[PDB]
Amino acid sequence: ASLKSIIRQGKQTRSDLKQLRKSGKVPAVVYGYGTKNVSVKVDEVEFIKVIREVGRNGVIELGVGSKTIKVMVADYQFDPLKNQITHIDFLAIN
Amino acid sequence: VSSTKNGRDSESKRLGAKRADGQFVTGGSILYRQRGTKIYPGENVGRGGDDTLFAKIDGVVKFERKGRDKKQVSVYAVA
Amino acid sequence: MLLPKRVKYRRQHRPKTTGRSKGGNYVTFGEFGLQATTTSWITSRQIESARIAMTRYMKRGGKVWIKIFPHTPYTKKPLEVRMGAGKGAVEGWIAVVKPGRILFEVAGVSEEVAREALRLASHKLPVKTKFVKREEL
Amino acid sequence: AKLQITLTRSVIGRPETQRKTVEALGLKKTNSSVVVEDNPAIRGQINKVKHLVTVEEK
RNA sequence: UUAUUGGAGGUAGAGCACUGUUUGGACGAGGGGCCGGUUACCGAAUUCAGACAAACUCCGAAUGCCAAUUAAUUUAACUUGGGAGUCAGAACAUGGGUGAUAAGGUCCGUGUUCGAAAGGGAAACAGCCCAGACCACCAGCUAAGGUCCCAAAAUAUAUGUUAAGUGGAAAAGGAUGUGGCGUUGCCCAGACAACGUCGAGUGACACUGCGCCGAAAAUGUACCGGGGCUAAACAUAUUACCGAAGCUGUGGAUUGUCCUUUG
RNA sequence: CUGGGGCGGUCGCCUCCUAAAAGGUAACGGAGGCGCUCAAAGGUUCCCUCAGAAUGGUUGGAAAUCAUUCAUAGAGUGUAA
RNA sequence: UCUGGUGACUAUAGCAAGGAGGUCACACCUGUUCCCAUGCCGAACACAGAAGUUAAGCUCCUUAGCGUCGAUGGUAGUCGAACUUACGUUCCGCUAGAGUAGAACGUUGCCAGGC
Repeated sequence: ASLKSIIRQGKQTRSDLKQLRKSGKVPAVVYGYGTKNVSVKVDEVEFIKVIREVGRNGVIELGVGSKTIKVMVADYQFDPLKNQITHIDFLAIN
Repeated sequence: VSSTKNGRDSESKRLGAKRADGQFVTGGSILYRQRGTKIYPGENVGRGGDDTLFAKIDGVVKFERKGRDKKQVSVYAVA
Repeated sequence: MLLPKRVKYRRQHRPKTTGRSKGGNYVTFGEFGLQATTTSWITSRQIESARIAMTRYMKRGGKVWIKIFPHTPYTKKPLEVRMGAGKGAVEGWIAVVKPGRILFEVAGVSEEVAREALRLASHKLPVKTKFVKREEL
Repeated sequence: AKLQITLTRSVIGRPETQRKTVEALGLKKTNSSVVVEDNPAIRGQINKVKHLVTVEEK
């Protein structure tokens, strides 16, 4: 399991988030052990791919900038209409 | 022939705050009208028979918390 | 049919219909359910009508949950009298559904039978619907 | 430094609170203009009524 | 009026900690099947999960309100006296009650316009959109709205969609109408149908753009204003023009404020 | 007064919701009260702390009374909210 | 530095659990003769003393078990603007409630005694 990420720069307005979601991209955040909070973005279909393979409770090799961080998916918001994930939280696991 | 049994109300009482936080007041100025004590009297502030809060000296008004979930008003002298 | 045993007030203001569904947006008791996609009142005669239609097609095989209850009474005047001499008498009980609210849930049958029974039930309701399954992922 | 403000849209049809701001800015008739020094206060007044005026760095 | 700072207060939204309403499942105490008890069934309590509220609240905004500053712009405010008129309001937008989530209905809150407002647009059309007419002019720039002819200005430049005159009046439902976007099946070792040949694609699902049916009224075509249109329709972008009593240019009138040459 | 008038209902005061987080705000809109009472149920100085739930126990109407623990006003506060 | 008295602070201070301490304090503790007192009970209150005890209250160390506090990111709602009549859409500011990471088994003033 290996997901790659991109760092979101400061202060996305709501139109930016809307365009971002109109792609296959998902806003997310990473926080926890040995790390400071970083706002990132992730592709939706690849995330579904790796989650269908590692399971709901599994470890991911998320790549953030130059680092790579073992991480676990803490929570996620989901739109019941439109059937699409809309936000994910990532938790560094030490 | 139908009618209603509801038709009545009482006149409104003009309760609530009467002076502002940070404003200068004179001796017996009314600061707050209420039923019961939603706000308690603090320093240099009295409480009337109808629970009215009023100043006892000249000074400036200060609303401020009392405990975890209570409030009070005070008046401080120099101004 | 379904109506509360008692209420504090018999004459209430009518609910707000704009917005999106506040809660109950997921299947939690069974495995299939009927999701609403438009907004309306459901009148407690439609609920019984749709439940009878849905429960007889399954031949008393599975279980059914009704995630909706009519809590609000609405009034209506006698036959077309002049306007305004007091509020009218109670006539029915309604529940307000907004897009995203699950309405029924079934379990204990095949996916095919569930699809058919929920389709049968959805034709008795004044709202557009959609067959959904228990979420995962 | 300095700004130049021009009233490009008319004020009739608008709420009165916006008319008071347009008058406080010093603008009077349509297409009339002023020059003012840039402040946070002036910028707040421009922000309130920006669908009516145009600004140039002067 | 704005920036900064301080404060009072329980709406929207959320939530179930209280007061009420409600759906499943447990747990046990009781009556209770029996022959006192099994089990059923019945009611109460505690629990687990999940819902509802104008007269519920452990929470709680955006705004609006009250103030204070040697803050920045601006031009009012108050007091005393003389003279009034008004006390039938209307539509539109938005927060609500009533009514039937009827009315060009009726009653309140908040804005605007009419009333008392000409001019341009909306075919015509007090209340909708743009705009506030001191008087000349056969000068110029723009707003809303527009550029085939009626009738001023693009038969304009790129890309695409529609075949219904949709555009130019409506729903639940129904359907091999056609674009866009993904996920996943069966692929030349031979499917996908026809009856060994057939020699390459063949499905489902999901999601969306535009269209079709559902669609019946009385004097005469008869909601595009008319002609007429396959773009002169509708998404996107570009940039050129037309367009008002708005702004500007030139001359003039009246009054005021400043300086003062009383110009 | 009045969604024409009549018939019916209503007319002063208090509390709540409508009321759009200051105050104010209508309808023959939705719900209730008042036309008193108290010689202590007033003043002051000292003390004190509940309902309820749970487990026991003669009478036990299940609960009257007694004992322990938990128990935020759920008690109580002359009279509506 | 320890203990005590007395203040200030939204429980980050509380409740629960485990473990240790005493003649320097404090408390349990002895008794009811006297001051005083109990709808009865020296239980409580009050007074008189120091025999015992750290058992308890209390003080110190451990734990995040319940309670309390609590971001970032996202979402709801909404001032303003622009389209529109759709149980609406678009842009720009502000920005919850719930939930997650996490904090937390108190901080501090004055006086006396002991150090």
